[PDB]
Amino acid sequence: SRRRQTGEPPLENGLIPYLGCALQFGANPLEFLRANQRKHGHVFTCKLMGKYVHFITNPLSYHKVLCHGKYFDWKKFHFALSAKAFGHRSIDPMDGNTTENINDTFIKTLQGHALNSLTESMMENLQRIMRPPVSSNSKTAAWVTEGMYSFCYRVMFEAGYLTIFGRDLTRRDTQKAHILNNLDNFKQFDKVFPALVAGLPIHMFRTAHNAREKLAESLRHENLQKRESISELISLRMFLNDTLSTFDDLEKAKTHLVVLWASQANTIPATFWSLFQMIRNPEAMKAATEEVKRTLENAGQKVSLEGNPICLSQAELNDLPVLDSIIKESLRLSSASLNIRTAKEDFTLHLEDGSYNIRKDDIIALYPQLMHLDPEIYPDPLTFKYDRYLDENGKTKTTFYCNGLKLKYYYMPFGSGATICPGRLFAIHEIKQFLILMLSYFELELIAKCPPLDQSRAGLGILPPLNDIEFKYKFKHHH
Amino acid sequence: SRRRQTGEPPLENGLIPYLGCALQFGANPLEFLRANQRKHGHVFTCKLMGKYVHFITNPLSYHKVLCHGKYFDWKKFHFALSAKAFGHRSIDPMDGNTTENINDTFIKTLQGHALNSLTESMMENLQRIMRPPVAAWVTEGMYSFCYRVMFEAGYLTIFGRDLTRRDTQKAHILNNLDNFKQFDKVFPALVAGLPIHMFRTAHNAREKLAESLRHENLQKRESISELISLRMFLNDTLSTFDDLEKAKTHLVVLWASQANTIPATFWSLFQMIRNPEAMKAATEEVKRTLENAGQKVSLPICLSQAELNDLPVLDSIIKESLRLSSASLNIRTAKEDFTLHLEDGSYNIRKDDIIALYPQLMHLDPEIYPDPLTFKYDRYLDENGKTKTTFYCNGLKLKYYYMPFGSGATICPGRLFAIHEIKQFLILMLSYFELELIAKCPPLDQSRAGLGILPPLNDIEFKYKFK
Ligand code: HEM
Ligand code: HEM
Ligand SMILES: CC(C)CCC[C@@H](C)[C@H]1CC[C@H]2[C@@H]3C(=O)C=C4C[C@@H](O)CC[C@]4(C)[C@H]3CC[C@]12C
Ligand SMILES: CC(C)CCC[C@@H](C)[C@H]1CC[C@H]2[C@@H]3C(=O)C=C4C[C@@H](O)CC[C@]4(C)[C@H]3CC[C@]12C
Repeated sequence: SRRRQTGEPPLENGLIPYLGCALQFGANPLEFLRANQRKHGHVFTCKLMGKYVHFITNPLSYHKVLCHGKYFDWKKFHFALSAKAFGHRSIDPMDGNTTENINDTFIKTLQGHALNSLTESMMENLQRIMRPPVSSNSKTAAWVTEGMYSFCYRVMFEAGYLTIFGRDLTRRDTQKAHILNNLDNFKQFDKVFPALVAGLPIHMFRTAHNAREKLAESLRHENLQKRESISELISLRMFLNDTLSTFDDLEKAKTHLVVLWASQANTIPATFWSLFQMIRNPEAMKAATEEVKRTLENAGQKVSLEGNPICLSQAELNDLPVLDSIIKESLRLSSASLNIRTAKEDFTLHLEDGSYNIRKDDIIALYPQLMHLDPEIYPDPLTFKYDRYLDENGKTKTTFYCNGLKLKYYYMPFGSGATICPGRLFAIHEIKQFLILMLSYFELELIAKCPPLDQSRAGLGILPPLNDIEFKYKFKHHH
Repeated sequence: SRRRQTGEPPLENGLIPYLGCALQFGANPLEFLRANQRKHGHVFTCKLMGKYVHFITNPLSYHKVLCHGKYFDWKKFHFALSAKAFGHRSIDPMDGNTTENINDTFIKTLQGHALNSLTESMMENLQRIMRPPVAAWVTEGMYSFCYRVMFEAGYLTIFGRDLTRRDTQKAHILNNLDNFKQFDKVFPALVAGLPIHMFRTAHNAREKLAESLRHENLQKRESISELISLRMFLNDTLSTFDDLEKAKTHLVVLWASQANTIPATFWSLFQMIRNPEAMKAATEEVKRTLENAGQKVSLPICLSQAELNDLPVLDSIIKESLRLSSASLNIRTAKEDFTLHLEDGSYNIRKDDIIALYPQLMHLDPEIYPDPLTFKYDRYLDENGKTKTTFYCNGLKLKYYYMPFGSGATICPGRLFAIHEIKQFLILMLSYFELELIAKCPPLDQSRAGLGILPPLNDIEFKYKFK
């Protein structure tokens, strides 16, 4: 059994399978980490996910781990997690199944030119999905009540699925069927994801296991080749699977399920929280409505449920500081990411207050929700302030302080440094696009107090609400 | 990682913290083990509770692990579990903090003469609690009712009574009860190796319980069980435990005496009232025994040891209740690498591996117990109305067919006392109250899979009125 040696952080006893475990027995991961801070100070070690994880919780020390460092491996743990949760052989190029640099693939196809086409495609897809079936106005005249999470889930999943994996236009009559099946199968697989990253076998979850494998079946190359308007990301990944890997057909299908998960698992809860917080807070709703109305006015874009679609420029979509602030403030409150790297050798990590001996293969982790909810940095941290990331000029605020010192890293739901989401710009675009179309197509009302976060997914990104909340919507801008 | 070697059972990949985990993600421990049985056959290995656990699921092979064997250590895992969950240094005499043989201590003080005085004391304590204060219906949750009655009675029987301040004892009892609920709630997690400081309320509850069981506080009490009196003595003369650790050893015994008894009592009561035929048979049996014993009920019943034991209808109701609700893990640890020879196969076992039975698989086997999910109150009654002991698997008569208390060396030392206390409770319920449900049968809560008698996922309400 492991014993603390001199210079190593305080070592907590106990085995924690995963961060969101045991909520039914009264666990609370945020409060658990905060209790460890009070007990041990800003650095402490836990046995978590079968590793020894050093938590660095001083915001002033984040820069020392988020920089590139000779002793940091920022891919090892993620590679192992993917192989384990999705079921494929090692994608670590050291293990010889592939020579692809996947970071390079993502950056090339989610940023730059590729981001522009993705963004246009998402906007077309969102409009096809959110617009009512071309029929009488009486069909869409009344208020409709639905769970908001459930609504966001189906719109964003379908739009995101078709944007990333293209569309099958050979059989249009059955695509509602296939999408609903894919949607249901993804819900069932993602449900058990916290357990899978803990090392629990997917065999323990029969329906989830079946769902994962049916999803993989739909993403076999033979099936993707039937589709049109496929993202450059998946086109390239198909090509690099074929030319740079020795993966079998199923494993190639699994690599696309990985990307499906990556594109959906955070975006869906992010969209929910942004919509909810916007509707819940009258000032936010008012500010967002005016910003979007003005942008569409200035861009000469008419809103209609049928006919001409909205086409915004890349600058018009990016220069939406009120929507940006609403999204950032929604993620500040809901984000529960683990930012990780693995010690390449024994070394001493030099931080703000102290220096700490780290062993080879130990994990050095940040849990930035601790910073996001820190009242020293964000006064009234549990309050949604739609303008929290707006300065006096109504532009995006970038000045935040801890102990009077200006923070470089103050907002981290996408990570930072090398450990950062390559899809972040596309994510912000798709949420903005969703919000724009919601404000433009619908009148919107709640029926609802703010649900707590579901911490069973602690470490996996944006936390969903513990329970859905009902809202009502009604189409506007009819003929 | 571990690789399955030649001759070893099929090895399931993955890591299972504890058997009742991940229910919120759709896990089902019983169906998981059954699925593995279909997939792999009667023997398979899982990484469970940080060990490599070989499940032996053939009822015809149980006898080969329930015998004393050169390679079976049947104490190591339990010792390690107690230290972890309750917080004390090793009680393994090999580790040098005690020379007590705790198994001997329990047998000496829970069986024989000691059993007779425990049983007499439990009846007095139950009657003290259940009697009317010195004509309305009361509606209550049945589990909640069984909990408070059996906890109080069992606590006072095992740990005695503080008679110096009678005026505050209901307050002290209610605090102990609340604290025990909060501690026991997280028990499944603790046996997985999760730290108790992950559960602030439960941690505080465990230590407040320990505080009340310090020797200084036990010495204030009277009519203490011989079990706790001897345990106190052996703490002092045979161990080098500190005061807190000595208190924790008594908390261990409090848990042992309560955590299975309470759910057992709920199920026996619930199944008896729910099933008219069972209620009629139990009522007639108790009536006849009390009449033949010259015992009249009123606002002290003194049954002989023979009179309490010879209650086959009540015995059958309790057995059939535990057959349905029991989720025990019967465990031993391999002392060395060896080949285990079972009915159909031989399997290589590594030193420090666990060899496990999960008897719920047998209890709910339709080959052994036809219509296994139906409560049949007379399932353990033969044609003569005596306790039935003849059960078959593939036509072969089973030695081990009813295992909620374990079997062999790995058997609950309090089992006889346990059956007495549930019988006494049922006797008093039938004798003192009119009883009505307000209720379809709750499913079992499998979060406690491995820990004994599973409670219902939800309580059910019932009414009771003093006769
Ligand atoms: C609100 C939406 C999203 C949030 C909060 C989010 C958050 C994250 C976080 C925290 C990581 C891990 C960063 C690290 O510590 O290394 C990550 C990785 C990743 N994300 Fe996102 N993400 C979002 C949307 C998307 C979208 C729409 C895509 C579309 C393809 C995407 C693709 C990825 C990929 C491919 C990785 C792994 C990169 C690698 O391992 O090289 N994400 N995301
Ligand atoms: C329905 C009631 C009860 C059930 C179902 C039950 C069940 C069990 C089971 C399955 C074991 C583990 C046996 C093994 O596999 O090694 C056990 C151990 C034990 N039980 Fe019980 N029990 C019950 C009542 C009691 C009561 C009332 C006491 C009172 C003191 C008690 C004291 C113990 C002790 C001390 C051990 C550990 C023995 C040792 O480690 O040497 N039990 N029980
Ligand atoms: C098969 C290959 C072509 C692709 C492999 C890419 C794998 C390694 C990438 C793709 C998406 C990535 C996850 C992600 O999107 C978000 C988070 C949130 C953060 O809090 C914890 C890490 C986590 C779960 C990432 C883990 C690594 C993943 C699975
Ligand atoms: C401190 C010492 C004086 C006493 C130590 C005794 C410890 C080792 C004894 C006392 C009570 C025993 C538990 C028990 O009652 C019932 C079960 C159910 C079974 O399904 C799994 C094992 C389990 C949890 C036993 C584990 C070992 C325990 C804690």
